[PDB]
Amino acid sequence: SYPIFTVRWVAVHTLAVPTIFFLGAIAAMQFIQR
Amino acid sequence: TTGERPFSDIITSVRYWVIHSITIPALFIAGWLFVSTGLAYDVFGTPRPDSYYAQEQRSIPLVTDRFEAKQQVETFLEQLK
Amino acid sequence: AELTPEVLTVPLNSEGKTITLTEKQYLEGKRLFQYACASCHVGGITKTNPSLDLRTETLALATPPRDNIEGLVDYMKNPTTYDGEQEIAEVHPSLRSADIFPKMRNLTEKDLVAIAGHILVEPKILGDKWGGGKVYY
Amino acid sequence: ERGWFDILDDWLKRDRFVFVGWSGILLFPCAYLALGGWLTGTTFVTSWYTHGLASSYLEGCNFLTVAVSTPANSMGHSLLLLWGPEAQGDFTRWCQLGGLWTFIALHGAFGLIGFMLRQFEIARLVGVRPYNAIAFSAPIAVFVSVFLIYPLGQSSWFFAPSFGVAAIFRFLLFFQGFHNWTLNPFHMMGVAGVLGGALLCAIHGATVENTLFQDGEGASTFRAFNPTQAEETYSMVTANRFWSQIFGIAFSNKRWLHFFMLFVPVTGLWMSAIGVVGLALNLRSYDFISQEIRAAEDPEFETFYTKNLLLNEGIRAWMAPQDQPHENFVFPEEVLPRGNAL
Amino acid sequence: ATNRDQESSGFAWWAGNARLINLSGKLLGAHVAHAGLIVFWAGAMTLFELAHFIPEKPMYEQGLILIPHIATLGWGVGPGGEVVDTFPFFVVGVVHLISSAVLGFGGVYHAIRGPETLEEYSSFFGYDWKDKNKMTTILGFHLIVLGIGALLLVAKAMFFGGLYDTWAPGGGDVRVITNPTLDPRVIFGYLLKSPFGGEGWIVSVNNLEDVVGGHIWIGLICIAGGIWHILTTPFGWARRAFIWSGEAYLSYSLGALSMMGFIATCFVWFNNTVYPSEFYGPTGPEASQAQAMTFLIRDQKLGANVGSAQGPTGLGKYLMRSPTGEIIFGGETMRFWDFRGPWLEPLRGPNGLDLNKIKNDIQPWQERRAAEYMTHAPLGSLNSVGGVATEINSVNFVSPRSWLATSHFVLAFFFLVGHLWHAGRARAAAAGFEKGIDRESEPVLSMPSLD
Amino acid sequence: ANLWERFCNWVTSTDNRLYVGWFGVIMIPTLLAATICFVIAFIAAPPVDIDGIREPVSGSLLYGNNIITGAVVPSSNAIGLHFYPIWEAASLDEWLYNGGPYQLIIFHFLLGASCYMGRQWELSYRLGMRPWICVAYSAPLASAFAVFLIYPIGQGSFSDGMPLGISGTFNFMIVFQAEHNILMHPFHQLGVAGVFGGALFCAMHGSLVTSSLIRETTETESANYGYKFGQEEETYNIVAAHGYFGRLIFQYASFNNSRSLHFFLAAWPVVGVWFAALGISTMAFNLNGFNFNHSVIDAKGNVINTWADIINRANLGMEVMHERNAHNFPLDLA
Ligand code: CLA
Ligand code: CLA
Ligand code: CLA
Ligand code: CLA
Ligand code: CLA
Ligand code: HEC
Ligand SMILES: CC1=C(/C=C/C(C)=C/C=C/C(C)=C/C=C/C=C(C)/C=C/C=C(C)/C=C/C2=C(C)CCCC2(C)C)C(C)(C)CCC1
Ligand SMILES: CC1=C(/C=C/C(C)=C/C=C/C(C)=C/C=C/C=C(C)/C=C/C=C(C)/C=C/C2=C(C)CCCC2(C)C)C(C)(C)CCC1
Ligand SMILES: CC1=C(/C=C/C(C)=C/C=C/C(C)=C/C=C/C=C(C)/C=C/C=C(C)/C=C/C2=C(C)CCCC2(C)C)C(C)(C)CCC1
Ligand SMILES: [Cl-]
Repeated sequence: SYPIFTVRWVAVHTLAVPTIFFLGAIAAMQFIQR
Repeated sequence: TTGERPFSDIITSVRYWVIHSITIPALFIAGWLFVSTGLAYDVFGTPRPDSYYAQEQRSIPLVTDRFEAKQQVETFLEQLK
Repeated sequence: AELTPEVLTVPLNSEGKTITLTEKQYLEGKRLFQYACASCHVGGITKTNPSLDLRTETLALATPPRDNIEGLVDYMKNPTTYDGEQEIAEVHPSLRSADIFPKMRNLTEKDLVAIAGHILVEPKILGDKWGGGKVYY
Repeated sequence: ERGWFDILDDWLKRDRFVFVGWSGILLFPCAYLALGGWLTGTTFVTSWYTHGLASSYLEGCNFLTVAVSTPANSMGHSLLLLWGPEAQGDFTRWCQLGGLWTFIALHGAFGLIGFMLRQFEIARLVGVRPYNAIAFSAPIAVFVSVFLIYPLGQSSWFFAPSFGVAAIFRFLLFFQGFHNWTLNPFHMMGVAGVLGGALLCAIHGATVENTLFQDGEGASTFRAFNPTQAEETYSMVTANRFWSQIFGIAFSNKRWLHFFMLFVPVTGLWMSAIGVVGLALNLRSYDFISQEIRAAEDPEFETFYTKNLLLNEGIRAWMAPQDQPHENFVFPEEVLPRGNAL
Repeated sequence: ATNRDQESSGFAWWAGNARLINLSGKLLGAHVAHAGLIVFWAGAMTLFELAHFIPEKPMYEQGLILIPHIATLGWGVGPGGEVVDTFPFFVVGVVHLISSAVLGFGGVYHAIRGPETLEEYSSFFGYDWKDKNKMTTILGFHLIVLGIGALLLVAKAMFFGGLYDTWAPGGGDVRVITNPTLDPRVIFGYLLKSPFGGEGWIVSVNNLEDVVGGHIWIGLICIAGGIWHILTTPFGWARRAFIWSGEAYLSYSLGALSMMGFIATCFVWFNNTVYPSEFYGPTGPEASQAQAMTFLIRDQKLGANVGSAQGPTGLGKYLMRSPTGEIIFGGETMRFWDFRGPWLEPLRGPNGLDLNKIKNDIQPWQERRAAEYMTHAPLGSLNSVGGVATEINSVNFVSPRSWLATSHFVLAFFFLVGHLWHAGRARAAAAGFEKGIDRESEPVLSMPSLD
Repeated sequence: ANLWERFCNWVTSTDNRLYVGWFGVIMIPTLLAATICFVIAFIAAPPVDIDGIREPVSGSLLYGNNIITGAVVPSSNAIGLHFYPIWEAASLDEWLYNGGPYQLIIFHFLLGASCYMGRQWELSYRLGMRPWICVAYSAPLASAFAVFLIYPIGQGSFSDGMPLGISGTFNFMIVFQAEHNILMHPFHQLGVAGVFGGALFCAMHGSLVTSSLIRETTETESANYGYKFGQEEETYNIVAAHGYFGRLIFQYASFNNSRSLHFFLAAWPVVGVWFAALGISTMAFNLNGFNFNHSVIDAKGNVINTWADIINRANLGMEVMHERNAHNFPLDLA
């Protein structure tokens, strides 16, 4: 019935994809010792 | 409505969660490894806890020239022994 | 820059003997200093008497000299005035006065060395910030 | 004529979940890059070589202390293009020299242009008046005057605000100590506009909610409204009597009321922008000459104006060496201004 | 689903607990379940504090607010406030924790299992908000319970070990209270004191005899008033002055709790008798006076005549006069001269601080106490960096007095907003216009115009 | 119709040009007293020894002030929190030297403004309105209590209350930053979101309604004549406004219920200002903003400065200079 790949789909993922990668990078930082 | 599939439809569908139970943790782990391999430091030029200063100096490696700024940073980086 | 064994090497006594602390000792010294001392000595100053600080140069000119491990460990057992003339255990925390300063009751000899080591090493890291007060914050 | 231009126009203006439009060609890349640069910089990039500061999550800063900091003072007002003569195409060096700051500021500026074109574009398609776009000129005036005109009057980008929470706080305090910005009547008008705007927002919202007509039976009054109903949902006549009797005056023209709510905060922000344009040149409202002449000659004359200048003097002397490291200020303890004991 | 949606009840989900107004049985469950939450926290938090508690550190260095309350009552502490036995703290926590399960059980039963209304089931437990006689009877039961509670503090003070007395000769100790103050001129004289500086209203209570005797009077008064409100019904003047509804009664209570929250905030900030500084740390006034004392002591030992040292302003560097002549500490602490504390009062003569006692009678335990309180001033950051706002990291400290005062000001403030919210709503609902203005009957259209 | 009932019907009459009411019976005299004293003190009061160190500060126009520098100066630090009515002074000259007028003005003002809040509740009852306009006013009112009463209480002196003047306000704000780091306090940050957000939504709501006004006038006349006071029908098309703003963001970020829109307009600044007031009131008890001074340390232990540490440098400048003659001992504990 509905498409899968729309403009909305692109807008959602340009934001959501880097967010998750950044969240994982920042989580790893919580274990860095000086 | 504008014709795209409702979000509540999508995020309660098994197929959405079959896909994203992989793609979401995969991106998270990619982000973790960007840091844990130390790659983030080298991409962005950010000091590690042991490379802000040389062992006995207490001056900042501050950029003071416009057009030789690139060489000034490279010089400060050499002086870290 | 790194916390190296050179940084962690400090005078053991007045005769020039040195001792090299471990990183674990230095970090234990810092924790025990915060526990028992920093309420008056945060940063190496003295809040209830700012004329006396914990800079090594100041400790060297105390009587007896306090710029080494043995002198500082003795101070924490039996503190004196700067000229050595008076014993101040009744108003300064020490093992001798652990009854009235209860936080000193669970410090052991090995703890005193670690605290002493922290006080001697921090100026080598912080320079003027140690004992300098707000001007160097 | 149904050429490619008109076909493109059709696709750009489709009624989708996220309207795009011609304005979206400018708006979306520039907004996205400005946001992505701020996130990238606050997560990974240092300020060690430009300011002597750690400024990223990577270095141990938190949400309040991360920033994308301004470039070094020695860069002047350089565009700092990635392919320019300072970074010379080196992405890592560019990050260390402060290239993310001009990247964010410039893509942000063009992103704001794009958002305001979007307000015009959508308004023209729907058929409403473009007052939302007109009201958005005030955020643009603020951004342009604080992030662009002000450093362009000063020695370099370094003295522009840095993009971070605590960095902006330092900007506030710098403006007190150096510019005496609280004394500036253009700032005063901006304060009036912002606080009067928050007041109007609160009081109009509360008045509507407490003069509602009973148009339903539920104790939740929100359901008793229909977007297409023709009647006012609250009583303007009872609202008017209440405020006339509580306050002396009241609104009676609902169209005037809502234009005034546009007018007050927008005018405020525009006034504050003008004052910052003056600070670009250090053209400050720093002093009252009449007070200084009296105080120089009469050591018993003291006001809250003279008291505040002493605070500014403390701010300048105590923060300048760390905040302006390229100047190399060495201020011995004995020259530092201090009161007794402290 | 009786009254469990917006259509049946009229209340949306975000006001869902308003659906309970006329369901006394479920309302009983909500109240009992909630009391269980209160008793749970008390018990659990105590055990947390105990597990984290090092007896050699002062309580105020350890983030403790409940153990200080138990220690003040005389359990677990000896001379000087030293901890002698942590078992009473363990007991108090365990018993509250176990009791919360009983209350939780009853609360969950009444809330979802028992009768939704109680009027069909029991006319003793049933009630109608509009029944002025039944409402004052329930009120009277709870006043009698409250009065017994106040007598339990008296029983602890007089018959079961006593109370910790920070003023006790010899440095502070647990003391049995044998002659509580009963003279109603003393007890009720506290209520007519000005609340301003040097007077302090009831916050100024400074001895345990007054504290205990005040609880005897409050115990009797509550019991009597409870009997009175069981036996009577509201008089005509009272009938005409109030709104008689569930929301109205809630709003009156909210006003009362707000008032009490604000009083508690000041009590813990100024009072060092029922909030002993041994357990809670020095008050703000106390630490500031303690700094002046510390430097008077230091400088006098160096040979200064502190009585005649003229400071930069012309006022004494160490000592000066209050606006009524008393000899007081100088510098900015001049604002704190109303401070009274056991470590300072030996220096006090008829005219205030006595220069002869200052020169000759300062004991090392006073120097110790003043240096301790000066370095534990109730200043500190939200992330618990102790000291002035410009201090560096090192000392992990925020005074319990700052935690207790800020939390209760915030709570008291929002409870005043809640009083206004519900009192205004109760008035409007009783009169019938809480849902909006009737279009066909808009009162302002029947009024003459203003001009 | 006895004389007491007649007075009660006049006091509570909904026909007086300005509503009096029972709250008004306290409000009118206390606000008159505070206003009259403020105006006289602002023009002609002699200098005041605010910090108790015999160093009087001039606040009035006749003693060398303009509108920007003038103030009613807070009462002396020697008084602290003691009550100081006129009759506790040996003379008016004493009372004026010690900052008597500040106490008279703020106590009458806080009473009057509290009764102004009840008066708002009261008239809404007489007119058959919903009662919560006064809840909105509690946010500015609580703020005034914070800086005139609560902060003096926690710090022990009305001499640290906010002065009644423009430059005096600035002085209060600067010293507040030095002693509590209010910028780093989340409640002040919520306050900023309250008023920045309040100003945004004000211009937002005003521009949207103005954008969707229904054409009722010619171009030569003000569009405001297209609305008539008391008219039954709405003057703008909220569906058109929703259709514009829904497409500006996305459809579900836009309100189409005017009642919940207007509730949101009320709640956002009011809740934000409540937090701002609670910031001042809790920093009154010295629970201060976040302290990250020297939080970042390198491998060797060198301090690595952050923007927080630059803020600290500025705070130290304010600390060491404020009240330059009023401290004899090294810690500014209140
Ligand atoms: C202290 C907090 C508290 C308490 C005691 C109550 C109590 C109640 N609420 Mg309210 N409510 C609350 C907060 C609370 N609420 C909050 C925060 C909201 C906003 C979301 C609401 C919104 C709301 C709405 C919209 C409604 C209620 C309703 C009710 C009543 C019936 C609930 C029901 O039937 O659930 C049935 C649910 C279950 C059977 C699932 C589990 C429920 C149990 C009790 C969980 C307890 C587990 C516990 C750990 C077990 C311990 C047992 C042990 C002691 C042996 C009940 C008296 C209803 C009502 O008014 O009825 C007329 C109703 O419609 N509430
Ligand atoms: C003992 C005190 C008490 C009691 C018994 C009630 C009871 C009631 N209130 Mg009242 N109220 C109170 C105090 C009280 N209130 C206070 C102190 C305030 C001021 C804030 C209010 C403001 C208020 C308003 C504005 C309204 C009510 C309403 C109501 C009715 C519906 C409540 C409901 O279901 O909420 C459901 C509960 C929720 C939706 C959850 C709220 C979540 C809060 C905000 C979170 C707070 C954060 C927490 C402290 C810490 C963060 C946690 C996080 C980190 C996880 C009910 C009769 C409604 C009414 O008028 O009905 C007649 C209504 O509109 N109350
Ligand atoms: C009377 C209330 C009160 C007070 C004064 C204290 C005080 C303290 N607690 Mg305790 N505690 C409490 C209740 C309280 N607590 C409750 C309800 C719980 C269960 C969650 C705990 C569980 C607890 C633990 C597990 C610990 C403490 C600890 C402490 C100490 C450190 C506090 C800290 O760093 O906070 C940090 C500051 C914050 C978290 C700020 C919270 C901001 C809130 C969310 C704002 C809410 C505003 C308002 C309520 C909402 C209004 C909304 C509006 C729309 C109406 C301090 C002595 C620590 C300690 O030292 O133990 C020895 C510790 O480890 N407490
Ligand atoms: C104030 C709280 C309170 C109130 C007013 C009620 C009221 C009621 N309960 Mg509920 N209930 C409660 C709490 C409460 N309960 C608690 C805590 C539990 C778990 C123990 C229960 C579990 C419960 C069950 C399983 C049942 C009820 C039932 C009832 C109804 C009949 C009770 C009766 O006639 O007993 C007569 C009176 C007594 C037996 C005297 C009891 C004396 C107690 C146990 C000793 C302690 C007294 C002292 C004051 C306690 C101080 C405690 C304090 C420190 C906290 C009545 C409406 C019944 C019902 O709903 O019928 C359909 C029913 O079956 N209750
Ligand atoms: C929770 C406790 C509580 C509650 C809610 C009530 C509630 C009630 N009482 Mg009861 N009462 C109580 C405890 C309580 N009482 C106790 C302990 C006793 C024994 C002393 C009494 C003895 C008593 C008598 C003799 C009477 C009542 C009456 C009433 C009713 C009228 C209330 C009224 O008009 O007050 C309004 C308060 C006043 C009118 C006081 C005067 C106004 C002053 C000026 C206000 C001052 C405020 C100021 C800020 C004070 C601050 C502190 C101050 C001490 C300095 C009301 C239902 C009346 C009734 O109808 O009986 C059937 C009545 O005649 N009560
Ligand atoms: C406040 C109650 C203090 C605590 C806690 C600690 N110290 Fe202290 N220290 C304090 C004072 C007032 C003085 C000067 C005493 C005098 O009159 O001479 C000191 C001095 C020292 C010194 C000597 C410094 C010098 O000679 O330059 C040392 C080495 C010292 N203090 C160490 C020390 C330690 C290790 C502490 C924790 C166990 C400690 N002090 C706590 C005040 C206070
Ligand atoms: C710069 C640059 C660029 C770009 C980049 C980009 C574009 C990026 C993006 C990025 C991104 C895009 C990122 C993101 C991130 C995100 C994040 C990091 C988030 C987080 C979040 C959180 C943390 C949350 C929180 C919260 C809140 C906020 C509230 C609610 C609740 C909670 C708590 C949840 C390029 C390449 C072109 C070129 C070069 C330069
Ligand atoms: C109704 C309702 C509700 C509510 C509920 C509630 C509120 C409940 C409560 C509940 C409760 C309140 C519960 C409690 C419980 C408890 C318990 C269960 C306990 C136990 C204990 C124990 C087991 C102990 C142990 C121990 C010991 C003894 C020793 C020491 C250690 C330890 C700890 C181990 C809600 C909201 C959800 C909604 C719906 C409705
Ligand atoms: C314990 C103690 C004590 C004592 C105490 C006491 C004895 C108390 C009492 C108290 C009291 C005895 C209180 C009272 C209160 C009251 C009130 C708070 C009231 C209020 C009122 C009202 C609120 C009213 C209102 C109204 C009006 C006015 C008009 C008409 C209508 C109405 C009703 C609304 C002492 C201090 C010694 C010490 C410590 C401990
Ligand atoms: Cl001082």
